[PDB]
Amino acid sequence: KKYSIGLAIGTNSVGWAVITDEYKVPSKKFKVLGNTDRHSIKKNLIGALLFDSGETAEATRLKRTARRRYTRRKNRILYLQEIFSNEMAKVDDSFFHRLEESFLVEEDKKHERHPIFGNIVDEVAYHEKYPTIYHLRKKLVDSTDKADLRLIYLALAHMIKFRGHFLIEGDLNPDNSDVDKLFIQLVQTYNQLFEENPINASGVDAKAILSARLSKSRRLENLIAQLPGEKKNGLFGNLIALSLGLTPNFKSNFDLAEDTKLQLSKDTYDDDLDNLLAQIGDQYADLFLAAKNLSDAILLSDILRVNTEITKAPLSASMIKLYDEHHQDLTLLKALVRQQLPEKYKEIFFDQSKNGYAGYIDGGASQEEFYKFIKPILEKMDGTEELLVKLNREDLLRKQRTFDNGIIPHQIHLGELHAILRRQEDFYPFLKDNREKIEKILTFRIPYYVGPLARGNSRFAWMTRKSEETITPWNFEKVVDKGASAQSFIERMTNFDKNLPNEKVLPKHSLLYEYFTVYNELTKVKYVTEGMRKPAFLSGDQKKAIVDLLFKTNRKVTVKQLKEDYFKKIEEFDSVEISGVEDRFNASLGTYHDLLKIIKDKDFLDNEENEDILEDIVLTLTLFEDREMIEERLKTYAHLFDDKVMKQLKRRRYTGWGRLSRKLINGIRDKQSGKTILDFLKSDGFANRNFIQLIHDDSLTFKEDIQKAQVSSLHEHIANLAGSPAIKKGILQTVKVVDELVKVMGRHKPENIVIEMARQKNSRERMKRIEEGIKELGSQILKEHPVENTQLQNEKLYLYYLQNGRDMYVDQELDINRLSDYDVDAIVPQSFLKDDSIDNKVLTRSDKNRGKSDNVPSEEVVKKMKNYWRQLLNAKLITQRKFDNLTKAERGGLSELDKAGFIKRQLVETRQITKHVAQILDSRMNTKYDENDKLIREVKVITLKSKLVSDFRKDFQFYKVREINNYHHAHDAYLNAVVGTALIKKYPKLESEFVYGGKATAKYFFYSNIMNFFKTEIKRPLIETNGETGEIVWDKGRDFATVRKVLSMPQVNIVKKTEVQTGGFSKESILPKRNSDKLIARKKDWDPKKYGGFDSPTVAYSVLVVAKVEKGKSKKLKSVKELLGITIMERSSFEKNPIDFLEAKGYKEVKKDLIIKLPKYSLFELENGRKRMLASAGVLQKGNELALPSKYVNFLYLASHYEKPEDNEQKQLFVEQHKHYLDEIIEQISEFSKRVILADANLDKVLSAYNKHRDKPIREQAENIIHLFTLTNLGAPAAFKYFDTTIDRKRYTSTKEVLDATLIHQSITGLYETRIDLSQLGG
RNA sequence: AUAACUCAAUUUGUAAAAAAGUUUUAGAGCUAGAAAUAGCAAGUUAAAAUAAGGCUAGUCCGUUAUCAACUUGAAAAAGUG
DNA sequence: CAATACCATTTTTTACAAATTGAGTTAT
DNA sequence: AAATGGTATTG
Repeated sequence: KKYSIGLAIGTNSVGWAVITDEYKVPSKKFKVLGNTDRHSIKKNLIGALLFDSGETAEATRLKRTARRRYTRRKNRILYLQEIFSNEMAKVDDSFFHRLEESFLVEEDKKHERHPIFGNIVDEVAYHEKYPTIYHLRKKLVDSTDKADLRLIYLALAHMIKFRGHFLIEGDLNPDNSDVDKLFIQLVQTYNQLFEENPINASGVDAKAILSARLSKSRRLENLIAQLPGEKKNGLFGNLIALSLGLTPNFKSNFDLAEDTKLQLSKDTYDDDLDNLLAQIGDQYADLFLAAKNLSDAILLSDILRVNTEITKAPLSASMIKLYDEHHQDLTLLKALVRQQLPEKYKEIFFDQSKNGYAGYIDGGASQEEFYKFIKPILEKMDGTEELLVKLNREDLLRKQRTFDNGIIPHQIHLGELHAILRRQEDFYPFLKDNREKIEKILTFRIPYYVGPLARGNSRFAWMTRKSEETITPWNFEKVVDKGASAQSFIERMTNFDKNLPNEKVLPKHSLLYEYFTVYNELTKVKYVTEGMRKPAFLSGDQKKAIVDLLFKTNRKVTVKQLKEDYFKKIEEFDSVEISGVEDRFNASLGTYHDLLKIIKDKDFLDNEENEDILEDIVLTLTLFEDREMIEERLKTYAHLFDDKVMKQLKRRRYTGWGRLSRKLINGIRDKQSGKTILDFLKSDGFANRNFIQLIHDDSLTFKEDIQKAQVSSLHEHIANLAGSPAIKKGILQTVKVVDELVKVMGRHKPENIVIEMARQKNSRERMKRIEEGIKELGSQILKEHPVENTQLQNEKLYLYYLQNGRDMYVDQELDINRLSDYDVDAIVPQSFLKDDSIDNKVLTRSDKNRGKSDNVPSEEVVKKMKNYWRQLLNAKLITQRKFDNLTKAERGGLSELDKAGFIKRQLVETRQITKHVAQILDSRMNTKYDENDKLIREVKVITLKSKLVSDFRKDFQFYKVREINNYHHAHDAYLNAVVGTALIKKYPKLESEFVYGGKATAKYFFYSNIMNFFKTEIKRPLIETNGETGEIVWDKGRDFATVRKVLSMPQVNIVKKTEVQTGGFSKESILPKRNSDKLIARKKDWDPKKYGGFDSPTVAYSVLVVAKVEKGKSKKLKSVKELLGITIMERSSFEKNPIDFLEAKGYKEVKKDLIIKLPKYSLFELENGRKRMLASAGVLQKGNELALPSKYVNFLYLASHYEKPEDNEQKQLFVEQHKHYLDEIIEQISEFSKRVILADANLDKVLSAYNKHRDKPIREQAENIIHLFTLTNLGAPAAFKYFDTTIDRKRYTSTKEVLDATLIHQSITGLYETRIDLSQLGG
């Protein structure tokens, strides 16, 4: 009867195995359904499910969000055309019709092909008069002359259409009138205070140097160069840093506590300056007044590059300069190339294919790809003197529309938009009467806290309407309830009190929430002086004066402060030792301080009779981020407060939510005492009970009242876990294999389920962290050893850069060409912890400079190096986590208790996800209750870490070569079943730690050697028993034997999950027109032979048609049987009317009741047990698994790594003994590949390659056999090298063979099969 | 194994915005030549599209999750060896 | 037909909630 | 960011 289940949960596989008492995996006979002459079959009960990874929702979200951007922009232009409609009709009554149809070829147009003026003469004139839209924008803001309404419309729409960013708050004037003189206010203002060291400002080029071709950061160097006697990381260089945008550590300058860096563009600034002027005197905020005064003019000096005075359109103006420069520079290049390099000319100005000018303009070639091409050419030429300097500044042959217009803020565009409207309203009454409407089209933007402006049909939407009626930029305030919405943007995402679940958690920053937080910490602090028997609790009256005096005076109260400023100065205990708070209090009344600073009244804060209000001010400050919406919900408390203080309060924003409600903390009462949880926290006699205590104390009513308030699908339940969708698929799927396994085993539940789980992109992150770290350190190491951002994947190199080219342990400089000669020491060593992240890795010359292997780095090191570790800590070149580990010896080091914990954790799974799995399964298997009404545990769910079985394999030579076939997942699921059951059969003490439901040295010893009852020598006999019960746990002579024979089994149930494909319709590339029945219409009317489209759709699923097709002039019907791929785009109509779809496709008399859905991976058996999986309507995949014998597996293992004590003779010799296992392994690929692969050319190439490399080492030949298994791997064909010969993939490019094959429909285990012969369907 | 707090790092989900890219058209190409073709002149800008589309008609929705077969269900999901 | 080869939309900002891992304090 | 099905070209 009795059996167990093993599972191995991955992202692309669940391995499963069924085992019985003797660790044997049984075999059974299962029915075989459908129409073959096979009615049944034998199956070993070991297998795996394979699947393509499930995916994150992000891609889908990003496309959705852009979709909405598109439909909104379209409506901006529509809002504008509607305003223009009635007056544009009088000037030219088809203008908007022939913008709408500009894209159509001349023969699909209703109107004249010339869009603006609807005739050629006037259109040619327009373009030579205004080469760029920028020429026209400028003209229309500067000229006073009445303008063509069409030329007005075009300037407004292009400002409204490409309208720049919403990242600066509020209004904006261009003042670059005095970058010369705004700077020269700063130097007399600083030269008034620092009269000792007066900066020699002759104002030599303040205008130029800040605001030059090259960067901001660089240009500071170039000003402090033309000022003599001045550190650039010094007070005048610090002010100028800020004036640009860079942040300086500013600490040095004034002798202060912490690194103090501002950016004058952050909103954080207003307040942050005053944090510093509180130190140095409000008598030097005129050094940060003359700072903004130049910071204004310089903000925009990278875009705008025209002295504004001479234009109100400095953006369009600059653009015109880029053009004019582009014209003058090009005409020069065209002279030079023709006097100096005539041969090349053609290539550079005609041949698009190459990245010359033609390639830049009419080819597909980047501003960058261009520059690269012609740097070679420009300098093999004595004329490019001033023209090559332009290339390096990136100022050469610039377009106006480019990657770097990212920076233009919407206010700039609004500047010119507003200007034009001021001009032409003087002549167009409707522009006067709609100036504000039109501007609101450019300006309005739905708030992130409002989301889609839906009406009952967006599962994304939360917005409320004060009124049903259409929302427009102009009626949004009056129709959207912005507060209701601003609130539910948050409330729909925030927790309910897990204890009182109809209650919403308080703001993290609520005054009440912070009170609860200290009293909980403070209630379990205890103290001692001499003359006291025991240490006592703090009392009620004691906690109050500590709260009243220290907590409401300092943000942080340090333990020093509690000792000195309390026990000495009130309690008169000159020496007091205290337990429960270790350096400073975790808890703090941060909100009491932030408020009393701004509100300025302790008598109001401390007054209990106005609590509800203060709780509604912090709720208003936490919910909302829109300083305006705050003000509106804060205005009702304007009687109670000073006007100067709403100024402060409105800005006092807060962020974060608690885990507990007001009702719990301070509403709900103990029946007896009538006292709230916070009441007990404030005073609880001599018991001083915690939060967690009061909640579990049967003498109190909290325990049962929480029991009262507590309340009550699978598919749903799994998708609500916190893990990667990729793991959440493996999760669901395993539950489904376990449900099927329980059925094959006759509804009988298992004795046990043993689960276990596994553990350019990160090349930009690293270089971005490397730059910012050194840029912060001010190190010249990237000047001295420049690096792309793709070699920093070499962990030795990356660590070298993350350590500023220094040894992490000794304070030597690290030679960057001797990383070969150097070591990567784990901080917490490998012995204790399996972390391979950079958080535990450290590059040193030798690893022995940490000191002793058997602990954290020496105290020696920790005190010598610490200073430099914090340099890297501030730099973000290490984490607080890394830094804490590195230093641990100074806080005692790795305690024998820590060490045990680290070897226990090598064996017991912590991961919260794997626990949920174990729980899901436990709660799913164990559903019955006994007479007394307690849950009967039929099934035991045992959680193992991978390391156990990985060891076990390495320890009794059950080696896995992952690349041989998909069997290893099933193998691990078996080994997890046996090692699982065997471990709790020997040690029922360990069900505590694996089943769901001097002290350190011993524990440590036990765990280190736990798995020894499998070994014979460390002494121990063949037969192993439980001491107490005397069960059998391992017939060591006979039981490994059964493991061998299970792993040697060739018939393992592999199943690839068949999957209807979903996602994007096709490749996204909008291809040019060609005559080709592959191009796909981007819109109904856009015939792609004229307009281009898409070429490369995804088949959602293939379908088997048996029908007839017309043939010849005659239309004489002929019978067809083939696959038609149904495209993702086609699918919904195919499904709507299966016939009318296929009939419209060509097919006739389509036999409706023979159509078969064949999603991707649908499996087919041909001849010789050769099988193929569908990849598409036209492409097959390798369907067979190659079942290499055990003996060859292990030989390939040991061979591949000869880099492996006295056992390395016996293991290393086996290899040289069985050199002829190679020929025998090659022959076994050949028999296989000849029978099922059918790649005649590729087998010939591997055969030759092999025979050609036979005089090479046994190691080098095993590394490369291990490559050949790609030839034979289940799945899509793929390339691989045998040594230096590549064998490109032999693909399956027709599905015709499967139409007469056997379709095999598999259950999820693959044990239940329906088999269809397609030879019996085709008429 | 669990709770609250503190700090750091991570991952998941949502909303609002921006800049390019690509596509067709418009920006009279000239001269010599029967033509092939040659010489030359030009180039930087715009419009419109950006999943086909869909009804629920919103400034909404349209790429995630879920899916052997048979029987039963709109479905979810149950039954079946 | 087979062998062969080339191709795949990209970047950027702001606002927010949750869970999880792991170094601490207090506990059931 | 591969990997692998769409696509075209060619032998």
